[PDB]
Amino acid sequence: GDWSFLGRLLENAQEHSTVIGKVWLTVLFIFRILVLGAAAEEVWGDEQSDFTCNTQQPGCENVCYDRAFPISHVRFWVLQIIFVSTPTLIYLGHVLHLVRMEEKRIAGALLRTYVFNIIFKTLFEVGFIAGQYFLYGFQLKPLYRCDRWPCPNTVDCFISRPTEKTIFILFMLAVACVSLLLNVLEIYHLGW
Amino acid sequence: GDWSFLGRLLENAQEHSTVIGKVWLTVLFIFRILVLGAAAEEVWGDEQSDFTCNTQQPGCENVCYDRAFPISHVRFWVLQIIFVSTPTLIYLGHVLHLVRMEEKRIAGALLRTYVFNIIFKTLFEVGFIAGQYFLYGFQLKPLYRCDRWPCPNTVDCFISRPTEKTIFILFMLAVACVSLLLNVLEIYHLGW
Amino acid sequence: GDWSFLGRLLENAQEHSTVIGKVWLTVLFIFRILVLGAAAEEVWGDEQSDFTCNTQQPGCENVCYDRAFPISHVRFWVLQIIFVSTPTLIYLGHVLHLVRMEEKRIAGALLRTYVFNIIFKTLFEVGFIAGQYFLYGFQLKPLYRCDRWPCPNTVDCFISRPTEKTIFILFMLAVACVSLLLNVLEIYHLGW
Amino acid sequence: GDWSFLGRLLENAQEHSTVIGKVWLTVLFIFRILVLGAAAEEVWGDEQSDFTCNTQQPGCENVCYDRAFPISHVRFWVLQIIFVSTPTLIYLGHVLHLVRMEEKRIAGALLRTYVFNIIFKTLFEVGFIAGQYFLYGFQLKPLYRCDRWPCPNTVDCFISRPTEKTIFILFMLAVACVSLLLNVLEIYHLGW
Amino acid sequence: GDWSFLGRLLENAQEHSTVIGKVWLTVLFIFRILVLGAAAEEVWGDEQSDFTCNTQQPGCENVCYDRAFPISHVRFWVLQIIFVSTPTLIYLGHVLHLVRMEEKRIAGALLRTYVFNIIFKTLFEVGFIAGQYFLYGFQLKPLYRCDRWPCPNTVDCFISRPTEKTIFILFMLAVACVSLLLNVLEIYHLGW
Amino acid sequence: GDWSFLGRLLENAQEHSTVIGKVWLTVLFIFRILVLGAAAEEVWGDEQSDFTCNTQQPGCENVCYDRAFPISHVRFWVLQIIFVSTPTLIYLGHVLHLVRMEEKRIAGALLRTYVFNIIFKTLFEVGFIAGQYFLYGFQLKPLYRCDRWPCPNTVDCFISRPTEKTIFILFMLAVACVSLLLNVLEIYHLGW
Repeated sequence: GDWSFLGRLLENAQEHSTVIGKVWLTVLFIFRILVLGAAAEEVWGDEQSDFTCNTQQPGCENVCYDRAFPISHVRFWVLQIIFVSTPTLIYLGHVLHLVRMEEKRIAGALLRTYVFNIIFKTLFEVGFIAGQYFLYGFQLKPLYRCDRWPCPNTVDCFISRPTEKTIFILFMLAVACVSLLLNVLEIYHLGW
Repeated sequence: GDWSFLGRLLENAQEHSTVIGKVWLTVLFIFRILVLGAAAEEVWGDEQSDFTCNTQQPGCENVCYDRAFPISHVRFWVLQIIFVSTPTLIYLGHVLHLVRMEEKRIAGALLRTYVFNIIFKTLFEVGFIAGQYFLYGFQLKPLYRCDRWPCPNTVDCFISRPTEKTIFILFMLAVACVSLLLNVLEIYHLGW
Repeated sequence: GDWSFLGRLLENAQEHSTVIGKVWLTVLFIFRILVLGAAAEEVWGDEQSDFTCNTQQPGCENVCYDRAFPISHVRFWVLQIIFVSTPTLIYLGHVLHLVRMEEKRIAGALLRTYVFNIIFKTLFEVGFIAGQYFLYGFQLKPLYRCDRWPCPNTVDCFISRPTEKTIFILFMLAVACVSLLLNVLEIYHLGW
Repeated sequence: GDWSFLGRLLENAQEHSTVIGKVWLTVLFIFRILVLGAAAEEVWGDEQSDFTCNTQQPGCENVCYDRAFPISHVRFWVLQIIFVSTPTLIYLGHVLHLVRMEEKRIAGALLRTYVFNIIFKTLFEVGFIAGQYFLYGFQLKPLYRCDRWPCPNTVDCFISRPTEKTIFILFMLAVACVSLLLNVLEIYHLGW
Repeated sequence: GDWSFLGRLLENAQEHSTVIGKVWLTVLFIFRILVLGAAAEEVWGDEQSDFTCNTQQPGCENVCYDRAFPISHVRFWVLQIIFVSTPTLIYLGHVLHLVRMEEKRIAGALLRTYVFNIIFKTLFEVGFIAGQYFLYGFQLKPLYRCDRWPCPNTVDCFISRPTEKTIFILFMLAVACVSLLLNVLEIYHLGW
Repeated sequence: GDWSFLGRLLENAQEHSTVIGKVWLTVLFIFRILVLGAAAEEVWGDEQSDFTCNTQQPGCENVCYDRAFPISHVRFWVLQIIFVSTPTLIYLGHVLHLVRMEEKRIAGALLRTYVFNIIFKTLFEVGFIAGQYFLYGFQLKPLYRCDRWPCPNTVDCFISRPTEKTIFILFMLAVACVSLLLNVLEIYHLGW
């Protein structure tokens, strides 16, 4: 996917943000967007094509893949990025609104807005972490037993590249925990 | 697809627009164009290839896929984006026309033009929502029973990635409702 | 395909053109080039691969696809865009020629050149419309009966995505009619 | 392929060139490079994959495709573009050499260099035309009879998309003839 | 993958860095990023598709490929690049922090930060080298014998393009050793 | 692959280089990088997929392709480009080092550095030529007889697009000879 438009706005936010905010944006670009574009999209490229089920039943592989992977991980992480970035866009918009107001004519209202930004980022991060955990856990096993109609009885289905996907799942989990740490540290730094 | 040309014009409109207009444009880029380019096009990439029908009849899969999906959702959303953006282009063109006139030599005629922009955006949005609803509803079921010639009697056909497509259908529906809310809020803000 | 080079020249023409010329260029970019790059190329991506004929004869599918689609629609529209844009390039070149002449040292010769531009645009548009109509009409039916050697007797061949292709055929036809209307309106505006 | 680097140099040549030279460069970009990138590469995309021969012999399709198409047309046209553009690069380099000389410190030596540019362009154009003609003529027939080892006796092989390829072959031939006409006209204009 | 964002930051670091730092960045771009984008990604493109195992057992190829290649080499090198580049980002951020401080109002704290940068680069490099070595060694043999369930007894599996992958493995190993040498030389140059 | 980063540095070298150096860089971009990106990568795109061997033995095609093509030609040429360009990067770095030194505060040390650049370019060119020659010669024959285990006895394997690959092999050989000639001419020009 093409992230150029998002990147320009985020950089604008970087100018009007704290040092730890700059660190968070750098982590976002280098360790989430770049890793997706360069590494992870390829890992999940053949998710359905190489998914194989031991049966002669038409349509069992499709329904079993759908049940095994209701949403693909990469799409989940795309949404995650977009939602953790949106609050920064809100804050940047408020900043530019006040700057344009001054033209017409961090403290105060902007400070409350920055705090709300931090809070929403933290909450969306925790939410996507918990969601991923409940959907899959943090380990994709090679065997998926499926009993979804039209499949007769239970069929064995085999996931492609399970170990590599587990590695990247844990990598992205770690990145999200790091970003949570950065947000908490930013709250501490501003408050005290 | 490449949206660079559309993006430059929309940003130009953003400079000569209200704060809520800037919010609407941001939603358009981040939550429609970026989601399509990064997430949804991949979901619908294997729509026909992985579409499977339980038959030995040549040409049944093609006709059944065509009847099940007269237009693909992603193409529908492309059209939707283009049409909800066109009124902004009209307003921006009127603005630049008046600015070039001044060079030669929001209120008044520009205000009526802005209102017409809002109205057309709202109407096109509602229209595409209702169209999607009547074509598919908001849930793609895995099984599609097809009785279209050359298919003999009724055949079972299985859609690929139905759950993920349902998720994104509802995501885009929500985004469109949000944009409707923004347009209504803009009318309220300007009027009162 | 990459249209960046064409786009820069057309924008240059936009600066030295009438308001309706700017509208025509906007329609060209948004409703022809962008629709092709984002929507239509995908629709026609699997034209030959998913084309299926009910036979065991080697080479029948190739010859039957070739007879059914002598040129693909997308290529036709590419040519159409290029040819309707060329007159604008002629006019822009004449403009820059006269401007460079002035440096060395709309009315008059430039006006006749602009009229010729309009006329050639209209004629090429009508020509491509009539050509598309005689090749295919405006409806692609799912069944194509083919009797071309090596095919034995007549064979049934099934087109992929016929409904979506019909939808886009009619969309592009409508866009071309709109552009004809714009050209006629421009002639009226300049003349009177 | 990516032609950005070539394009910048050619535009530089356009600044230091005659009006007819600007026309020739415009034709080169719009009617050769753009047509290849947007239309023709897709037509020849499935040249070997959809090439089919009526046999059960391993390796007959490969050798027969190789004999039928020693070089692909698109590659021929790439080479053609590069070679007809190289003389312009020579002339531009001579121009910049003399300009840098002046900094240190069309007529004369530059005029002879421009004439040599025109001559080499014309000769390379004629050469590529004649080469294409002797390789294929200007019509690709659907049936290719092949008797190359390992093929047993003569086998029937069927080319993919023959009519569309013939159409584009003739289109590019016409463009090259137009460019020859432009070069001859430029010689006439400069001489008299 | 798209490395544009990383590249801009690294170039910024290049301005505020030693000559040997500039050499290291040049090696990073030319001999790691460019080689991946232009050469290696293609070599590993068909890693799983062309992976073949001599069996009729469903799912044996998937599990055997996963065990043979827990992570793909290209992804390993992507991570390696990102991690060896991160310390440079830290140092550049500290530099810009101090420059913005001066605006508000190599030696000292910046020198210690530069040393820490060098140390982390060296350690991450050694770590990725040792990791690659323990995973695969420096030679990919064509035959991989696999006894992972569901595979019955031990099955023979054949890797695609083993010699070319060995060549590139050794190329990247050499590049990493060169970069280690550069870091050690930089420590020597700064210290003495 | 993406060569933008390499291109910017090489152009920088072009500013601080001789006329023949500018010719060499132009040849590098137009007749090596552009030909690869636009023509050759497509020719070698289906190298392994269309490689066919006359056998029923699992894994024979993989090992036979690996032995026939230890490295692919395109990758060889990528490496060749990178290595013949590296000396120019060295010289440019030395130039910028001295210019930054002057800021702090072709002849002499820069002249020796330029000569070393020329020498390394010539040696790397000769080395890659001889390497290609010993690996393949300058002709790829269609038939490759292979006796590598697991293949039973000797098997016949058929290369895809052998004639076109021979054509491009000879084209690139000619380009490299031309570049050698340019380097020798540059040595002569500087010396005398």
